[PDB]
Amino acid sequence: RKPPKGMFLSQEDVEAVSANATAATTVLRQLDMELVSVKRQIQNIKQTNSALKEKLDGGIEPYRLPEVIQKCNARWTTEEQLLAVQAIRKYGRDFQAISDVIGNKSVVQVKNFFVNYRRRFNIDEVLQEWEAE
Amino acid sequence: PSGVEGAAFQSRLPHDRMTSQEAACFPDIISGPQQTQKVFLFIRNRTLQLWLDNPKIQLTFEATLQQLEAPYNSDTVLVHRVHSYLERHGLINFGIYKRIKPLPTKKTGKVIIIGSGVSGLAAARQLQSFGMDVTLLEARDRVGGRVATFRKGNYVADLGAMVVTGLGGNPMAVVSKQVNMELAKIKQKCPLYEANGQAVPKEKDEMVEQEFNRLLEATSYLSHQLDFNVLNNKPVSLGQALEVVIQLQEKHVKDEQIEHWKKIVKTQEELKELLNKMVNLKEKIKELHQQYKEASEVKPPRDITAEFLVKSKHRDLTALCKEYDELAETQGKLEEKLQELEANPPSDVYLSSRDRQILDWHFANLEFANATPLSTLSLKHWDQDDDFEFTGSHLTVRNGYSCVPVALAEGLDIKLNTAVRQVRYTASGCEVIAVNTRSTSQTFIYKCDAVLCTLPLGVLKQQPPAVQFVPPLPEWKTSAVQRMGFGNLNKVVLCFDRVFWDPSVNLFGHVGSTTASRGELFLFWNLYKAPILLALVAGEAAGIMENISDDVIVGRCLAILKGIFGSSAVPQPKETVVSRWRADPWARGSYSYVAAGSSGNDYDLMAQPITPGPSIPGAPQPIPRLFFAGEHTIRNYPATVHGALLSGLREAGRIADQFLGAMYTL
Ligand SMILES: CNC(=O)c1cccc([C@@H]2C[C@@H](O)N3c4cc(C)c(C)cc4N(C[C@H](O)[C@H](O)[C@H](O)COP(=O)(O)OP(=O)(O)OC[C@H]4O[C@@H](n5cnc6c(N)ncnc65)[C@H](O)[C@@H]4O)C4=NC(=O)NC(=O)[C@@]423)c1
Repeated sequence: RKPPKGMFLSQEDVEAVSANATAATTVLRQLDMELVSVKRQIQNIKQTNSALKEKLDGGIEPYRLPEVIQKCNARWTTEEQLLAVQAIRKYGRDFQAISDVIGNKSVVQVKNFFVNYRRRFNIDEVLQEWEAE
Repeated sequence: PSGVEGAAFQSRLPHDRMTSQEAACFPDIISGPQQTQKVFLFIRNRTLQLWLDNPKIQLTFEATLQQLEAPYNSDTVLVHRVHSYLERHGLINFGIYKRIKPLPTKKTGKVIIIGSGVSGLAAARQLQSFGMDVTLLEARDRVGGRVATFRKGNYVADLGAMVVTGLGGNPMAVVSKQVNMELAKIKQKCPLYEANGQAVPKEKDEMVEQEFNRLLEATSYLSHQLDFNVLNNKPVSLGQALEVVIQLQEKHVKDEQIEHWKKIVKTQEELKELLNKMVNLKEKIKELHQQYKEASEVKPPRDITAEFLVKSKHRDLTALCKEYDELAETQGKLEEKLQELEANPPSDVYLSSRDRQILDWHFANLEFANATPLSTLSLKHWDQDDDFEFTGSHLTVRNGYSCVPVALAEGLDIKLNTAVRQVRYTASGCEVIAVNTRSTSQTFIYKCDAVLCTLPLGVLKQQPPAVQFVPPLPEWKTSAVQRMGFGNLNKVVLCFDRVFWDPSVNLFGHVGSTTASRGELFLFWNLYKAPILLALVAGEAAGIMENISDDVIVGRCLAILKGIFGSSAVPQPKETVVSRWRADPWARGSYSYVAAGSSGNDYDLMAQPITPGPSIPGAPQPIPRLFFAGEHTIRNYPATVHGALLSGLREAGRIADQFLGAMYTL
């Protein structure tokens, strides 16, 4: 009902190998070629990504900045208020980025800010200006 | 098996149902009540037992019925019918037995037997014990046919048959109790040896062997599951099928390699796309760093847009610094995967050049068994007789297998050096025309009621005919003759003055440097008491080594043996015999094989007797006159001695039924 284990025989397979007198060496010799071209295609890309690893010598260690470990406050000094309105203009509703800029406010009171100070800082208009970007 | 049941088995009979042949002789019993069939079967098996348990004395019907018990011995005609059926068809009282009843003073009918091979001899002994007058015509100066045995001094070696294939159901078991035969078991340990001269490593032998066995099953799969039995309007041979299996394994290796490296590219490129992401991101991080740095250069106090711009670039830069770190994990997660894949690659080849040379040895062994190159064996049928294999070890005959025919010939009218040239068969009888092989001018004419041809198939195949049939054989017969296969297989007997090989191995192998010569001196046998090695020439090598002189052949044997045992342990041989069975005009081969395009049915065609036409037109349909036997005529046990013998036993019965009547069918 099934071939011995470790033996591969397919109805499909046998006709292609038997169809002419040389169909065996022909079928076999495409695959030696298909193997050698993939092999040379490997050593190609193996050398292109060699180059790109050298363009990345040292990673980005010099360009890194130290962590700003800053306890989260709750009151809104005018300074952190004006930083806010500018981030809204640069970041839309990504309130994580905006919470990162201002530093000492968590993502919820950024949401809260959007509503309490919504009238006075005229946030609606700012967001429309950001949309045009 | 044991009991009356073991007797049925040891006579190739099922204990629990009746054969077609008993159905023919006992149609009353078969079609009758299930209980009566059972009584018959016990009577058969019990009588078979009584014979087998002692085959050096005739088993008389009276002796039979006395060891029987009620209710089995209540019916004497059933017992007398069964015993006579068994006697007539050579299941009991065959071979060399002492006759309780001396044979009738005067004989009935006259049979000429062409050939005193084992099949001829077995028929002649049966017919003569049935009360017929029997003469055998033998072209050679000796009996035995293809059972040839070399004898010089105490050197003894078989040039023909030498192996008894296991006593479980084998009539040669009976013959062995009858004629003393020093039967020695064959140890199946066969150490192989490369052309370099050194042994094959034990891991390698077992790989290649098992691949050989797996390759065979695969052809079977091709044959019975994929109906790949005709290709280009021609029947597929075994060898064709093996190539196609080998090529598909070779193909599937290449398919695995391609699929492997095709994963390597599909990740090297997923890496490439990752590194181009990390160049173009590091160059953004260069640029934001400069920008953040300049913005940090504007000294405080700063208006709020300038403070936003520091704090903004700082967020933006740590953001890109995180994408570059996440990517550097993904870079790390692809780098080891490439290392893992590269270090677990699939198999480089299917079989190395050394591998395929050891596999070619196993193919030579198989070409040996079937006495022909595998490109001639029918893929569908080459193994049609494996179901009737006997149980037990194979054996050899230390004292020479000629002792069997020589013994059968005791008491028989045999005309040696008598070659048949024409066989004439007509409605009233037959006349066989033979010459003397020494001087061919002397001509003899033998007249008889029936001829039993046991001419080897290679002789019947000969064009132009060695033997002429008058009238010619019908097309259905001559076509079976053309379709069948007659193979070829030779031996080199090497006679030394001292043992220089391992005495504990019966047989050892030589691996050929090429496929074409895979059969050339590929195997050696230590079967005898005296220092004799015996070397086989199988496959396509058999027919070609026959145009090579003895000395050149014995040279190549010594060469191969030097490489095994060192150039100084091999003496020059004292005696050397080289067989050439395809050259032998009374053989013209070694034995039959199921050719591609043929089938087991041809073996039954070969066995059908010939009935001549009527002498006077409108006269009644005559008797059959020309009968056939020998190894090429027994479907289930072709190409062996036990099969030859069985075919003689069966023609004797068929001929006796025809010419003495068969009173046991009422
Ligand atoms: C598929 N095969 C397996 O499964 C199998 C299985 C197990 C073992 C074997 C082996 C193989 C080998 O290792 N051995 C063997 C070796 C050789 C070299 C040879 C040559 C044979 C064997 N036989 C076969 C065995 O030999 C034979 O098949 C029988 O012997 C045949 O006998 P028969 O049919 O009577 O024909 P003859 O040819 O004998 O008789 C005819 C008479 O006609 C005379 N004659 C001709 N022309 C004329 C004329 N014009 N006028 C008058 N007479 C004429 C002629 O002179 C002769 O006298 C083997 N079988 C074994 O069992 N054991 C072995 O050991 C094995 C294989």
